[PDB]
Amino acid sequence: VPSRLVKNEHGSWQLIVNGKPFIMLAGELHNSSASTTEYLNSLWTSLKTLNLNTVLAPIAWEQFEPQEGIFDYTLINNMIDGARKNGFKLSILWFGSWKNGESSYAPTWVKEDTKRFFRVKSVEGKEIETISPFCENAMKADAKAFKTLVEHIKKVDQATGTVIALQPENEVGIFQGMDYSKASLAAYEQEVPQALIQYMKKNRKNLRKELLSVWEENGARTSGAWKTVFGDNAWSKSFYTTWQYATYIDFISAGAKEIYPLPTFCNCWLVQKPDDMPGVYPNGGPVSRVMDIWKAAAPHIDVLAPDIYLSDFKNIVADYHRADNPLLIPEAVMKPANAFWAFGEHSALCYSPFGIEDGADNFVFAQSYKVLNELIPLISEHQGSDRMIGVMKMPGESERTVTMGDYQLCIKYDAEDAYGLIIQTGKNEFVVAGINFKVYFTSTDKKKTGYIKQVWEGGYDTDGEWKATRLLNGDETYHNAVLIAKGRRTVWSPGIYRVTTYLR
Amino acid sequence: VPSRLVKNEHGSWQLIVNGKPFIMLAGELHNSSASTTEYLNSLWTSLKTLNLNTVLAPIAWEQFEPQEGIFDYTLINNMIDGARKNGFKLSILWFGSWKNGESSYAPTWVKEDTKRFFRVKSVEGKEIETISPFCENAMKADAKAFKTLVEHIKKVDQATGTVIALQPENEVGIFQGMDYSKASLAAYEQEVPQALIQYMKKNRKNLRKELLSVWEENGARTSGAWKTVFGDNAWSKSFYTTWQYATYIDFISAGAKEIYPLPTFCNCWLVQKPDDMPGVYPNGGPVSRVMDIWKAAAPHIDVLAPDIYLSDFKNIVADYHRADNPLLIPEAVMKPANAFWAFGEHSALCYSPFGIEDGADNFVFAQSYKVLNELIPLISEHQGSDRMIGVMKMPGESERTVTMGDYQLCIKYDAEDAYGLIIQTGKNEFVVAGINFKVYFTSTDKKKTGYIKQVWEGGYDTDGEWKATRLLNGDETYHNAVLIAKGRRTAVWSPGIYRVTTYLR
Amino acid sequence: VPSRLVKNEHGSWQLIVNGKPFIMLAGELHNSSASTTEYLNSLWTSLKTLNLNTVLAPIAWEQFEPQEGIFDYTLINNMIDGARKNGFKLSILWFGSWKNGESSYAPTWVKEDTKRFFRVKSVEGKEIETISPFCENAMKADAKAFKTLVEHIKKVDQATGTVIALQPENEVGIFQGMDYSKASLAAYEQEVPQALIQYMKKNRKNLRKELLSVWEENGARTSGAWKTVFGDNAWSKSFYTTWQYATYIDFISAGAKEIYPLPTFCNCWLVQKPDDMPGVYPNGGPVSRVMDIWKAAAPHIDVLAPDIYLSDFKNIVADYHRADNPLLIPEAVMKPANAFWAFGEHSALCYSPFGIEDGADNFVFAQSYKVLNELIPLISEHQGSDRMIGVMKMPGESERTVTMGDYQLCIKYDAEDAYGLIIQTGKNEFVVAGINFKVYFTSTDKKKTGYIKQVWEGGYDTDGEWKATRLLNGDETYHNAVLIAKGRRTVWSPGIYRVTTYLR
Amino acid sequence: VPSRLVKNEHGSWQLIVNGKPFIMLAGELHNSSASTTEYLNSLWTSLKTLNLNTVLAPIAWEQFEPQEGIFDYTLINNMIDGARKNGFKLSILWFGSWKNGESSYAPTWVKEDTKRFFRVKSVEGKEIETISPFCENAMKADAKAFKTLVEHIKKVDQATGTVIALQPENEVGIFQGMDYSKASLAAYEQEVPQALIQYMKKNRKNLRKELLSVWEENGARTSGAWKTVFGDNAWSKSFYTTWQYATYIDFISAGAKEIYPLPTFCNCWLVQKPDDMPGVYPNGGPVSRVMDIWKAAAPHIDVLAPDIYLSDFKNIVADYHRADNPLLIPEAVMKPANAFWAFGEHSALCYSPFGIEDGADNFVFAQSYKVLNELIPLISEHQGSDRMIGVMKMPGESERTVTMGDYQLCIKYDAEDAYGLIIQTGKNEFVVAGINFKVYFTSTDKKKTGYIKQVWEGGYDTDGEWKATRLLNGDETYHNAVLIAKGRRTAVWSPGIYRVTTYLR
Ligand SMILES: CO[C@@H]1O[C@H](CO)[C@H](O)[C@H](O)[C@H]1O
Ligand SMILES: CO[C@@H]1O[C@H](CO)[C@H](O)[C@H](O)[C@H]1O
Repeated sequence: VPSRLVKNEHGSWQLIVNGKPFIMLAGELHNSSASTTEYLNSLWTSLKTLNLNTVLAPIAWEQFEPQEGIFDYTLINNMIDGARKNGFKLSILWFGSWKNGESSYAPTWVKEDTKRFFRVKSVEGKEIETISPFCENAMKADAKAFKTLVEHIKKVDQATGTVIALQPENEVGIFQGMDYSKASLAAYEQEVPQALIQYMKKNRKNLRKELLSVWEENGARTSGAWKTVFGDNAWSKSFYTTWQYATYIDFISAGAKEIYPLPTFCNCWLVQKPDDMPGVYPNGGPVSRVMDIWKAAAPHIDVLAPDIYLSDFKNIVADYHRADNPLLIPEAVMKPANAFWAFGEHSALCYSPFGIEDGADNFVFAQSYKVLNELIPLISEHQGSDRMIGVMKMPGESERTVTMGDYQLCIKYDAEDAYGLIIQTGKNEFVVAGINFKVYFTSTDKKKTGYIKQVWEGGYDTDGEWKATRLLNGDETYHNAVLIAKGRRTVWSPGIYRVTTYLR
Repeated sequence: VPSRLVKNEHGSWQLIVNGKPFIMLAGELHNSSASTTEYLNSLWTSLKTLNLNTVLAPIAWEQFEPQEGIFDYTLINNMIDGARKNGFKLSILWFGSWKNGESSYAPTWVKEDTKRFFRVKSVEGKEIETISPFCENAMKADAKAFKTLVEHIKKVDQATGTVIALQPENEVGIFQGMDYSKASLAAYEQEVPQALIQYMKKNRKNLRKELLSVWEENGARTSGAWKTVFGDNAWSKSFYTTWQYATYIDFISAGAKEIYPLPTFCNCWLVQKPDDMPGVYPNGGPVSRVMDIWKAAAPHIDVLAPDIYLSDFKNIVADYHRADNPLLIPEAVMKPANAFWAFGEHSALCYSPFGIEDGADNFVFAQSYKVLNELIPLISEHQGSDRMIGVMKMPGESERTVTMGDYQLCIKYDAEDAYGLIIQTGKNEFVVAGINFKVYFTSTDKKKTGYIKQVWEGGYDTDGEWKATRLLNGDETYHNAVLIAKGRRTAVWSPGIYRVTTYLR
Repeated sequence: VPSRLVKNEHGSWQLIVNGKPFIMLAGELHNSSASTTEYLNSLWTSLKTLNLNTVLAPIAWEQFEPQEGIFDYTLINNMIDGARKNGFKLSILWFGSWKNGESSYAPTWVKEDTKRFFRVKSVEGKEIETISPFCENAMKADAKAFKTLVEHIKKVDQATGTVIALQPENEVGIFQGMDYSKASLAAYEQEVPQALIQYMKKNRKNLRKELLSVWEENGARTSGAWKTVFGDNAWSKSFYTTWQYATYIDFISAGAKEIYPLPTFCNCWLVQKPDDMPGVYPNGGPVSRVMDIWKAAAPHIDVLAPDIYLSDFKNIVADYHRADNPLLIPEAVMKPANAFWAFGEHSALCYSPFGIEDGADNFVFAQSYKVLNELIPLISEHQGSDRMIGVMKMPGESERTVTMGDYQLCIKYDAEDAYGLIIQTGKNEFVVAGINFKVYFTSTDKKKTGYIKQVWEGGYDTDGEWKATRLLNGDETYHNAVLIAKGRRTVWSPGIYRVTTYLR
Repeated sequence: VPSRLVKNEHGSWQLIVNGKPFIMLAGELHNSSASTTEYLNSLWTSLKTLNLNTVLAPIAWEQFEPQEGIFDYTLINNMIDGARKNGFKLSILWFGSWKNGESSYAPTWVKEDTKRFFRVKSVEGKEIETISPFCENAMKADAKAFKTLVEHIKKVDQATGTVIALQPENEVGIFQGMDYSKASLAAYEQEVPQALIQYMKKNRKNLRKELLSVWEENGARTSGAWKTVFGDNAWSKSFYTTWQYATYIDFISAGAKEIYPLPTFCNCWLVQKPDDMPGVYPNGGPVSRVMDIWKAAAPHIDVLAPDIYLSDFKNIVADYHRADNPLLIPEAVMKPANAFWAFGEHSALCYSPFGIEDGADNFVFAQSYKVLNELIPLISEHQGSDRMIGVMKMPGESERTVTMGDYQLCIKYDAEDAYGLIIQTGKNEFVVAGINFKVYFTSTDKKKTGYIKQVWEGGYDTDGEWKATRLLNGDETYHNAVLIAKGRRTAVWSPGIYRVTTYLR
């Protein structure tokens, strides 16, 4: 296959594409934006101005399988064609059974057969516009459509590998404590799957404290029905709902993996506020609180990916990034600092603003992606090392201090909007990328004096070669007292600086 | 003739032009804008940017017959020529005896002979710059010129049918309780015409209350003079005055109908405020109050057409639209909402901003006519049906609910400027056009659940074929919970067209 | 001669240029703008945008005769060349002995010899930078150079007639009660010239009150010395000073008139405020108060021309326009209303904003001159008749009524900037030009009703033929209740309207 | 050599370049702007828009000698090439041992050997990022590199003379009362050099009060150690530190002078506030207070050059301009007034805004340089004479009166931004350049009346010939009552040039 996840020396998962480490400098289209060839083709030139390397775009089951057994390849065909013509990779979004909790993208022949494909019921007994995750018939229909899609992708793309990742469904779950369908209620009375029990026992010291505390509160039992093992409460309800989602979607993914395995991720509508109970957000989705349940249930799903529109970016990304879960953000705000923090601090696979086609005039973002592209080789090389960090000022922070081998780095912010990344490339050498901050280098060991030796501003050409534009000294470095990450000038955007240091 | 009104199966009057249903997406020029070939010709390109299909433009008697029996075809010729070259149909306004009550467009030779063509007199006795509607000499001279104009149009236009309608005179009436000319004072004493009596008897249940009440108050008599049948008051004065105008102009139209019958309408300066008495507005004009009088008196006038510049649009158009009177608005404000309301709610024949050449920079208006043009086939097919409605928010309204077959539609407004139309094209299919509203779809039968099935955005190509630009879903329909008529986007927004399918479960 | 003043049938003086009535739609250059060929030549395209037919431009003695007996024809020749090439007539301003009272344009060799060309002396005995009008040497040297200039103009322009008028000196006079030079003091003691006395006797009825009153206060004597005849005061001082200036300058003009007679005018710095005594303004210059002295002393000067920069435009022009003195305004503000008033109300020969080259972006002014040009034939034909008026609103006015044959015209203003002119061209026909006013037509005879019959908007083409652009009616004339002079549209400027009227 | 300092008849030092007097209408690049060929080459077109005749740009030892004995001529070669292609002369800044006090441009191989190239030590005893001026190894290595640079310049530029001046180091000195290195402390105990005693003896009447008063307070001794001759205090510490810097840098210049002598200047960071003690500003630098020490110690340095960023411009330039020290300003604000004052009042060799490449859209400054270029021959001819003054208004001044032979010039300002220069070219002739002032000419001798005779506005063509654009008179001169220096117009305004003839009567 031409896209794969491989763990490196530092234990970081890396995307390897056409043989090389690859980071998704991405954007996701608006939902409806891949729904005709003409609309989508109107967007490519805009997207190129933002220096994307990857576009996240949906295929909708309703359009792909408009009658059961009849498949329409027009949209996937034209999407791959356009991506190729414009220099983009694709992550394909599969709007099948569920998109933002609901089943609005299910085919007309699925919506109209509520007997074959039964709906979630509310606590009031109302059927809603959401297929039950307890509907086996819907699992199989969706699984067959998705497998057919991926078979086709293999058939037209196995060599070029334009398509580098798959997202089955979109923000799954219910806005309810549980499904009140008959199958849902019976499933709630069933034995906890041993797969979950075994996973927990094994990974206890590492479990989410949301799972652990409920399990332990009820005696950390290794058998029994859901209400025995996890109590009769909102949490046991969320846990068997999430199991069911993860199990249904795993089946969908397995069918594809069997024929053409690509990096596969499921995305979540975040727990918006800390007190929110399951059902305020989609109950069933891969939010961090149930990461363990998803991992135990869905081994054919590679990454649980947060959709981040909230300002608390640093805490959110640390919450979702685990040793078994690389940071992959398929939906975010169009804020360059977020990208630098994800890639630099957490070795992210993907950063993707939602509704990217709308932000074509965002020069600073475009230039930021340009700088990140220059740095992909160096970022890739240091993924997972303690020699790479992000830089992003949040309100009310004034400075950050870190150790890097022989040196202490004191990062001070010159504006609210200050961001970048720092890589130690050598005992006495650093690459600093970004804008509106300064870095002071001193000696860890206080029996020595550490100082900047020399600073060059530059960038990497299309060959990947470093080309210095200036040797920054004098006013530009306060006589080598400090690195000033002023940025590249046209308006200001992130710059790249090579700093050599010395001890004496 | 290449233009005619035909009633369809729902009872609605349609304009058939060159053998196809036609709706006037119109504009009327300022009054003096067709007075030379050069000035008119300077406007065509401006008008084209507005996506007009029809231009309303005057021929003035003073220019058409500058000396008695001498006719100048220069202006009508070049008007037709320009419309053809720029893709417009024409409705011709005839500024003859009267324009805005007065006779400023009568030929020099008519103005100068106050013996042959006597004037209205005021209550203090002064002759005003208005030819009396009791002056038979004026009626015949006007009729002969109008007839001469229409013969010419036939002669140069019978095969092409650039000209699709005629408006004899413009906003007729006097700013007086009555004319005080000796001939007027005599007329008022005369017997009420049996045509009026018989009309009232036969059409009683549909009569205006302003006429029925006065008739009824004076004993609903079936003979007698004006003052006997209608009392001695301002209303009987308005009635015999209105009868007079309708009679005079009917003759002018009939001469034209005899040789080249075109759809013909007369237009009114509205009763401007609800208490206004005849004379505050032109007394004699076809305001809704005297609609039955005009109908009884002028069978050669097809349509009485309101000139709407007031903000109370919905009430006004509902007042003028009757079984026997299609909605045709030759003068209006340049407001896209108004057009959508007239065409969608009332199946109108015409919507026409006055002074249209001034609005060439109104992109939202332009794109509104663009969308309406795409919809003419569909509008025309649903005229008079309960399966077509307008949408237009007015201040202080928040939402409208209607039933369409198996579905309830709740229309909710997302801004003050919200307008469009809705057409049910199938048991489970709707076309919704417009901007700044939302439509919630539910089952009429409470035992079932109705939902949106699928939503497409698009438009009709030049071949008249539907082309979807998107399948709107997810964010764009709140996951099929609602239709969002956000509009077509250039940001600036103008009306969009959405095809919505629904289902029951 | 290609230019001459000729009294028409109504007693109005007209300029006949190349055998046709001509009206100067003029502007005057800044003082230093014709001092080189290059600087003047840079202006002509600007001037053309303003639709001038005439430029007022100086020739400076200092440059024309830089050494005595040596004449430099460069500036005059290039000026005429440029005018011809750009479609302009010229009125030549002679900056000789005096310009704004002073002698700053006298040649170096005149300035440097205060023995030969003695200066004015102040009451304190200081010699000022003004040559004395009692210095005959200066008079003869000025006259000789001026004659040399006009002779040259004849030799290069007699057939073409680019030059249509001359202005000897500029705003002459002293900022003193009298000149205190020896010659001035002796001149004051002398007998009143018999030419003055006889002028006053013959024209007594029509004399300026300012001259009559002083004469009559002292016995209306027909002989005696200046202080005998006019008493010992500021006025007698002003009179003999004014007599001196007009005599000196009459000699200069006479020399030119002898070989090549052109319409000749002297311009004044106005009495700025009503109380102002002679010498607050240049004492000697042709202000209206001393118009009779100038007329008596200077028959070779055709017109006395006010320079009008003050806002009391209408009273000022009325004060200068007399039966023996056509209105000619060589210096003014760039206000189109003033032009329309001068030409329409007072049959003026010339309207000329000062510093015209500054005004090249004045669209409204330029279009005003376009309209006046279209109107020149019609204006010409009605000069001095009671069938032509101007229209100009001043603050605090709002309507003018006038009678014209059978009709009363009520002119009502729709804005503060309201101006134009009205010509009755027939018993029942009028041409109205202008902007921001309305005209109501009624019958003078109350037994009749007068009304507008028909209105056309239009203009005159380059052949002088009327071309209508619209028949205005309906909204555009309130159904013939009124003529609306709305203007030509692009921003609005004066329009031209033909109105027929009728009586019933 | 194609660039030389030479004293004229009025005792003024002039720069003679390619046989002709030359004034630097200059600008200095940002520090890092000459660090690659690509970055510098991106600037030339911009620099041309400002009408510079000279660029000040650095060469950095760290790049010129990247390893000891290995020399990289890329940057100097490219700089000379670009200067030639764009019509500029160069003054080369040597960022060697010190730049703004510190050793940040010293080679990596100098930085890393603190044994061979020992550092300044603080009073606390810390070694700082500054090479001690008491380090002979450092002096020798800097000297060797500097000579290599200049030998190369000779080798590629001896005929053309693009390079017209040299600045060794940049704003040298320590932010300390003294260096606490062992060498420094022991040099403080040494005998005052006789070269300094002798200078102070010979030049006593012309000494800086700052040096003289301290010498005299300790008994004006002609022998002893620093603390003997100058006391034990901050000043004797400043004196010997300054001696050391000037001595070190003189050695550096001498090596260049011996193979290819060019006008050489050292620049100083100014005493920023009058109370400031040595060390607040760089202690060692050629500030005016220690001008005598620098002259005595460094005969191979031609000029001491102030870097002027402060608003008190007139006082500062007067402070630095002495008979033995022409005014040369390598670093200044981009203010045209400062240029006119420097060149006009003080016959300056050079005016140079710092960060010049940032200033490319400064039209008025570009036009001022255009006018100064036009005037260079006339400025050159009157350098040092009392027939040439500058004009510059400072806040809270309103007029300046000067005597010029037979006339008195009253200069009155019409705006806050009023500047230029005045030359008497003849007994009765002046050239006035500038903007926003007026000049009144009267007679010195009150028994005569002096007046303007004629005024011409104009300029000098590419051949150096005067061409009048106007004879100014009437309103333009208030009838020759005054010269109005209105400026050249474009309305945006910049300096004009006016020729005024006067006369006495
Ligand atoms: C309507 O979109 C959804 O909004 C939610 C908050 O209400 C979350 O942000 C989800 O990620 C997003 O897909
Ligand atoms: C002056 O125009 C007229 O104005 C009236 C109100 O005054 C009505 O609006 C008429 O319809 C309109 O034609």
